[PDB]
Amino acid sequence: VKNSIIWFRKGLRLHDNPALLEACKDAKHVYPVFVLDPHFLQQKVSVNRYNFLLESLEDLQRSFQARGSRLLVLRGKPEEVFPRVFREWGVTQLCFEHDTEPYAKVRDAAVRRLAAEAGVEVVTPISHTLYDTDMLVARNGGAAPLTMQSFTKLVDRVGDPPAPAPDPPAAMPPPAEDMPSAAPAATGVPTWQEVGFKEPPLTVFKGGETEALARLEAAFQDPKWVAGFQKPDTDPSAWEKPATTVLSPYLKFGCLSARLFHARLLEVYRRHPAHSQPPVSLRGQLLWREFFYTVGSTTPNFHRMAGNPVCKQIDWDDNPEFLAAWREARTGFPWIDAIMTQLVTWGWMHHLARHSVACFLTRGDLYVSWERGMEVFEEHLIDQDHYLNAANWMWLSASAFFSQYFRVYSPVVFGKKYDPEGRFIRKFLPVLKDMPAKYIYEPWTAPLEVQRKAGCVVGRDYPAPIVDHAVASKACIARMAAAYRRS
Ligand SMILES: Cc1cc2nc3c(=O)[nH]c(=O)nc-3n(C[C@H](O)[C@H](O)[C@H](O)COP(=O)(O)OP(=O)(O)OC[C@H]3O[C@@H](n4cnc5c(N)ncnc54)[C@H](O)[C@@H]3O)c2cc1C
Ligand SMILES: [Cl-]
Repeated sequence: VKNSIIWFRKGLRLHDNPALLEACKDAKHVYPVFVLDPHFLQQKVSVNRYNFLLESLEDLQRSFQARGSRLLVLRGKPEEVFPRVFREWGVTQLCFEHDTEPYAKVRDAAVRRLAAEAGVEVVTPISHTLYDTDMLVARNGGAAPLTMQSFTKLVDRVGDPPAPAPDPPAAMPPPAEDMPSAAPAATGVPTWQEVGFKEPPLTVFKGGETEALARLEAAFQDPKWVAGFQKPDTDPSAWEKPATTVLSPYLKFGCLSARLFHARLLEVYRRHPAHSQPPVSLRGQLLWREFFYTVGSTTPNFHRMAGNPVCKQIDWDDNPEFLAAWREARTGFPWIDAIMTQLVTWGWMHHLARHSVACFLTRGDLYVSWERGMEVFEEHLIDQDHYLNAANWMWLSASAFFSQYFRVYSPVVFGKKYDPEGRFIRKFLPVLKDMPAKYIYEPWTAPLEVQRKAGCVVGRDYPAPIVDHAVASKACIARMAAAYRRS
């Protein structure tokens, strides 16, 4: 008989899951499996992103139960768990979504050889990206495009991405009964308290395929907003109703299919002939993701500076004090500190909010390496994506793709143009709640009388700015210009 495993790593969803469909075809028993490392914290990861993952597993668990099945959360390392459950469960086929991350290639290669010795067939469809990324490289003559313009012409020549896969059947082949490694007490979905975290999560975005689909339909409620979407024109200070889709954590974990997203976009574009075009359109935002996945997966050492062929070698400063003040949201610039507080509380900021804090840390003010700021983002972002976090940090640091280092965002003026009252600031920096609007971006410039009346004395309740922006930005521009000419 056929007994199959569907191995979840990314692609935490039932819609558009070709790996799940194949595992279910002609199957007598299907084992939906997620492999959890119970020592991961004992090694980095915030409770916000890890709880997002656990909520995504709880959602998968309810979905299989409605279909007569059960999600199995195995504890241990994949290289030590799969050889046991291959023989115990009589597995003949193993299915999982293709992954191009560096650790995934080493892990998945080790699993294929273990499956070959057990006589297990391995099926690995591509569904986390719009296209076969290796196909795009081969169609471009054997090298990935390094600009969004040439990448967009490539995908236009390739055509539409594959259509989303049909939904799985209403009833699934359940796991076999009384298998020891499938014992419910050892395969349940753990809570965040049980895995090691001591403080609760504060994010407002719930994990799961159900929440992903609900947020998707909410974005498509107004087809005019979808068709006219222009990413650079969106509001970074909007927090009650975020100006973008906030689908990034669901696309990172695969709770939402990129192909489903793309297919819904085309349906709206076909009825709206004046819809925006790449790179600013909503479809263009999925192409930025596809672009960075394509380049990073074919570039060695893509997440680092050294050994990276596309990353410029700049001698960033090693200033632990500047990094600590930026990390702890005590730069003294309320716009910067409010975004860094949103990072640690919500785990998600608007794209242009990330521009402000990334520029301030790197090429704009503090001249700290983008690798250090990345490590802070990787800890707290619920949408932390290896290739996307890498590429945009190199972009914002003028180390790759972006080279206009004379464009330096002001930590004072940038947010005032969208939000002159400082509503975003007052929400995440409630110490400045009573500061009049005239000084909320520059609290150090307020007379001492108003500081006392607002209960926020600079230097006692809120810190003074760690740098003068005019002085620091001038120095960084002059050092970036020297770096670009000594190449
Ligand atoms: C320093 C820095 C680090 C970043 N790190 C990440 C990260 O780890 N994970 C991440 O998903 N995005 C990252 N981005 C991109 C961007 O900030 C988010 O993708 C976006 O703001 C998420 O909001 P949204 O889902 O509403 O995006 P939308 O505007 O609705 O775009 C829809 C989708 O397109 C993709 N996308 C949008 N902008 C980009 C972009 N610039 N590059 C690549 N893909 C994009 C995402 O998958 C997103 O979900 C980073 C940007 C900066 C400046
Ligand atoms: Cl500006």
